[PDB]
Amino acid sequence: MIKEIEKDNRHSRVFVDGIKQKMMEMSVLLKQVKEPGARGSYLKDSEKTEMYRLHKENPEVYTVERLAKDYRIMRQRVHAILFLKEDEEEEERKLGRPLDDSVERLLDEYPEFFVSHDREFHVASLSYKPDFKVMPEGWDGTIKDMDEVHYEISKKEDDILYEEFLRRFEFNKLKWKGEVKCHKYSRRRSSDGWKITVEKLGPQGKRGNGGGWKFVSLPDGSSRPLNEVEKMYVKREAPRRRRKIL
Amino acid sequence: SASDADVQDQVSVEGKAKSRAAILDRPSSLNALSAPMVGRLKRLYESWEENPAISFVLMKGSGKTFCSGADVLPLYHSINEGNTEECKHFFGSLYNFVYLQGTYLKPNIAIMDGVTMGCGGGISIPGMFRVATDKTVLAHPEVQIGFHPDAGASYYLSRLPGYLGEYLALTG
Amino acid sequence: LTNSYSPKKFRSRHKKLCFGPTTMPDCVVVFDAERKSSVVLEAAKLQIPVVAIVDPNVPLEFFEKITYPVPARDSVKFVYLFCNVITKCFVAEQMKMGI
Amino acid sequence: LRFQTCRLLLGNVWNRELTIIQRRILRRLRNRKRSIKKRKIYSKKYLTSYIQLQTTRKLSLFYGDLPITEMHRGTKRTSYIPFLLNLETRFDVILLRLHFLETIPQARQLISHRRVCVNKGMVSITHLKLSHGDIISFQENNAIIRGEEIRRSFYKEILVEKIIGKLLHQPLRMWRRSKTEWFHLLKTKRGCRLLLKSRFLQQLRSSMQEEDLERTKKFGSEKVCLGSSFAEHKRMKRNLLKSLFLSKRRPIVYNSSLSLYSNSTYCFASPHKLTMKRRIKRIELPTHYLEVNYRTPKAVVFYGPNIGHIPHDIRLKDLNLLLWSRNGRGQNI
Amino acid sequence: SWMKGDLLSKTRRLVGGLATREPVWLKAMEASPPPVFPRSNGNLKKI
Amino acid sequence: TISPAEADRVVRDLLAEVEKEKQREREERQRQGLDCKDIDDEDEDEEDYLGIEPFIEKLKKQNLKDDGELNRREESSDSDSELDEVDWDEERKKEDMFNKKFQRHKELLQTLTKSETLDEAYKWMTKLDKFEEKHFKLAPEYRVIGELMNRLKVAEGKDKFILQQKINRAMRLVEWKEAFDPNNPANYGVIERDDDMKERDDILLEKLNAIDKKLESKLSELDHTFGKKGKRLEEEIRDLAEERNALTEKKRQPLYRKGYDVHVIDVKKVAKVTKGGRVERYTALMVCGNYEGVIGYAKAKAETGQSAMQKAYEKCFQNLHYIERHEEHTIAHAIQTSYKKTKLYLWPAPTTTGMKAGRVVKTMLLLAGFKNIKSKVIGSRNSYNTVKAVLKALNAVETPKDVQEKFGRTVVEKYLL
Ligand SMILES: [Mg+2]
Repeated sequence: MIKEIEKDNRHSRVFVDGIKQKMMEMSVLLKQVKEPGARGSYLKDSEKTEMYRLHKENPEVYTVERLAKDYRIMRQRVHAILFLKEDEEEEERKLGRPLDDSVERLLDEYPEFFVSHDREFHVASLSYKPDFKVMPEGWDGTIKDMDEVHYEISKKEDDILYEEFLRRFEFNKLKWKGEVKCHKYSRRRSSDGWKITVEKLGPQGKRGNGGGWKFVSLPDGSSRPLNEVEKMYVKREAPRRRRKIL
Repeated sequence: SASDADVQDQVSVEGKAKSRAAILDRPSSLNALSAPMVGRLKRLYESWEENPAISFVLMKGSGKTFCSGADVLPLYHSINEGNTEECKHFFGSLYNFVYLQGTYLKPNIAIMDGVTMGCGGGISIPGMFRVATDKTVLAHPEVQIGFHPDAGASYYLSRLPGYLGEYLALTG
Repeated sequence: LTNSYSPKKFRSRHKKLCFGPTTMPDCVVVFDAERKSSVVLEAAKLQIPVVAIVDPNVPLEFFEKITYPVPARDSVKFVYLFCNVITKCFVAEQMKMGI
Repeated sequence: LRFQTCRLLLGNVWNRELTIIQRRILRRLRNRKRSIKKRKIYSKKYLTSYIQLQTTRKLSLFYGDLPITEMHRGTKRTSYIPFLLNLETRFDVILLRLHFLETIPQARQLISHRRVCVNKGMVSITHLKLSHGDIISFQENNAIIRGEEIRRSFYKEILVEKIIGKLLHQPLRMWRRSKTEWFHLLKTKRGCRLLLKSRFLQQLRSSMQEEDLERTKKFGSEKVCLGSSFAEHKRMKRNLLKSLFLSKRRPIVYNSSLSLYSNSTYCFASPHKLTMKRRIKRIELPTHYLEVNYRTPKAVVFYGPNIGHIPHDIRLKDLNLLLWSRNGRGQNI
Repeated sequence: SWMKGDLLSKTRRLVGGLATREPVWLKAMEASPPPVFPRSNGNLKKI
Repeated sequence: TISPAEADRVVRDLLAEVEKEKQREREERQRQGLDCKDIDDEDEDEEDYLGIEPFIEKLKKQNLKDDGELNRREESSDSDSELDEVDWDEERKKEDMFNKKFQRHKELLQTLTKSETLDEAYKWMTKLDKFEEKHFKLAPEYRVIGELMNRLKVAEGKDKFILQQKINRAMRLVEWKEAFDPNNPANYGVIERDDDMKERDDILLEKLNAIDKKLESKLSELDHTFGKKGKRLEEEIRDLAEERNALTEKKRQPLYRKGYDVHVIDVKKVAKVTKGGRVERYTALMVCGNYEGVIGYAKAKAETGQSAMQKAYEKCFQNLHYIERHEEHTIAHAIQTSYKKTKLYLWPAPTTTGMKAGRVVKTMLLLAGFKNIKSKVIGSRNSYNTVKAVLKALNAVETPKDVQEKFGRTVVEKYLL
């Protein structure tokens, strides 16, 4: 009989000795609750180095969506981290020695000396405008959960923000490499003249909602369809059918 | 749609501050239950149980009859046409509604203001509160039609004192 | 009731010295057909429920502040029946607690 | 010039080194601020004129002496939320937030003097707005001094904030004599490595971890811990009552169960204890929308700023007179 | 005060909003609510 | 804490550890060939790792100039916590209040182990239950939050979103309930001296009851008493009445509520005329609120402005209304009321708008907890009639709950439709 009491005391001692642990994971969960989507943990530089290794090794399996899901950040931050690690290894190849990283390891080893706010998923900011409808008296039907509708709004805004980030970031990346002019004295005529980019206006020239169809018309008299860079130029100049998020 | 405007007239809803009332309004059949009426009633009571803004529910009848039981003429014409599926669906819908009435999480009150027969008692007597009037007449004449006192009538008649359940179920 | 903590002074034999209640009442039961006291007005000022018997000629300003009206003529027999029912209910509930 | 603004705002809004005389002045100024806060019950002009003017002055100081009232009046919006969120995306403000520089005037001097790049092109516009996707870097001949100054800012930041006030609350003159020995250790890379790997900073870290754990109880954290673990906490009492019935109807078990139940009851029912010692103010990192690699240094914007994460030292109740934010939902509302 | 309703509903809203501490009689009124009768249109009939 | 000598010891040990690691790496390299050009004159003179040498020279010079007291405390630089201004007596009373409750708890558990009869054990078990249900009782809302936190640690995706939002709402509600509960005596104060309050009221109540019984008995024996004994009983009755009046005065302690802000709306000098001249008094109008829907006001008159403000402050918690808000930031719909000749308009607004109001309306709406309202005062701007019109307007708003109860129908927000 007394062995049952001994196992009960073992079950009590395994909890009482681990109360402070439960308070620690409760503090992290409280950070996630009081700021919904806030990841509560701070991402370390070594974890970003591991992300870069997993991407460089197996990019087909360790994609941006998978790395974002695994390290609980946004896909935008994954793209930024990968770009910055590529630049870091290019700088250390040019230097010949690994770069100094004293600040990074001070931040990695003592996150409690600092405040971080790094986010896991996007939560939309709602204009909580009062606007109500009275249902009929014989209405059978279920009201939607406001958290469900908030999730759908947040996910739509997340998809929009991700594709806008992608377009601006790819353009800035090949501006960083050197395929965009951006300085007025680097825009020079070719030996044959200027290429143009001719848009078809009116309702009969439209490529769809966004503008008209475009072709190039080289200075030698020939015309051609758009390149990939020219396609990015077409996509970034379209009007957007939404207000400015963030 | 627009074809369900007759069913919404057959099962009305009256709303109060924290309560809902279902009203049977089929005066041609003396408020006899059809399959769409049972489907509407089941949908209404499920939504009202889910709603935390509703405290309790009601069931009333319009006219001199509370509920004369199930509408068996449609089932008879369906059985005459060979297929037995319509009778089946009506029966598990009706017994599902009776089971919902017996296990309902909020208070439910039935106002029995007239003749109650058959499954009319089956949708009301499993409830928490039941109000009887001086016009209330309860009978179970299922043996005299060739059928049995279903819809939970074998539950509450069998629990009457003595053997009165047998007398009521055999003599009507 | 609204000024129950005000001081009182002994004068003489007088109309006798009485102080206010030490605790505020949770209910007032009123038998004031001729409205000789300000009980309903002070109880409504202090948010205290009022049980009272209402005549057909009660003013709206008094009727609005009576939480539990009992519409009757306040005969001797009806007041006796009212108080007997109140007494029996109170002591039947009080015996259910060991008191 | 700038220390005198402390006399106007009754607190340390200046961020340089104070003399003995300036600390003696700040004692009297903070006494004045305490007596004014008690006096607020009898002030007709407290909300609409006094607090709003002080908050606007603090916001102007925070953003490098900008005309905050004038620029906000340029827009027609009453609340400061979209105005302040737009200010956080400025190029000099972001260069302060990344800790690449120490003050807003340093950032304005660096941007104006054609020495910071955006997407590898030189941008000399101090009020430029950076959207998500922008890449920030320095010049190749300029980045080494920036790396040295960033290391110095971080290591003299830990030595001048995290070491003076955290468990080493020393008097001013003897701590100033003590700082020479602490500065000599930072002269070498080996000294910084050995300071990082030391049981001194590990004890400081553990004490700050426990201190941050205690502050969570102001939100009723331990009551949520009890609510999560209600069934087994009850089961402990069931076990104790069962043992003290069965093995008593006919004692180390009783003492052990009593000690465990009392330890659990004390851990779950003790109220939050806010001690006398002031909380150390920590440097924030803008990781919700700015990704930094401090080796070069370089940074990438990937998101938008947050209205609750702007590192001003203004209280929420005062700043709510300008923002009018429904706080607590985490949104920019 | 400027709040509308009878004693019961006003007191429920005050107690729920944490404005006033709950009085002793509030549970007794909720257990036995004051009586309510339908609208009568005010036309008393000569018997 | 940490001694300053211990800090000097650890920094000298760190500098020594630097030197020991340098000499050990120098030894390891020098034994294996490997000339030490990267050890000498690379960790001694030309490291310059932080650029800290001019700061060292500047600090060294400033440390050999003046004299004071070397161990004299000064005012802190990175001070101004500013939320560290809470009265410490209440907090150090909370500590030993919890300690006394815990010691009583430990005493009942030790008494439960010292019984001999299971009837006695059951009696002390019920005493323990009545103690724990009154002093160590967890609110049921925390049990709901704990269950929801249990679901949340294993949730992912849409469920993680929805549970995070629900627990955010619950945490706000429990923090509000704990901070502003009127039943907790910790949520009250004293005002300037004009379960301890429970027992100090109970002792006065028992004293008053004893004095009332004694006074009734002495009036009873005064009715049949004539002559000089009648006068002696009259004097004894007067002394008893004086004691009862003093004890009744001692129970009238005005309380303020913690977490409330009180603001002056109007202080006015009024006058009355006599044959000796003008008699001048002051009126004070003040409002109070907890930023959570509770608002009140009071008007007082006294000889000075300070005294009028003090009387209004004591009276301001005696007429508190609860105001319903839409989503804790605005009103449900547009409302127009008038009190006498003061017409008030209020319009709800979306969530990044702000408060557009004059100072009286802005103060009352701020203290009630609103964030996004536009308003307009039309006609007379009498501040007291403006206060009364604001309270009339906020109590005439019909919430979606009110409409739902009034019409017996479901009211839905349109964006959830
Ligand atoms: Mg005029």
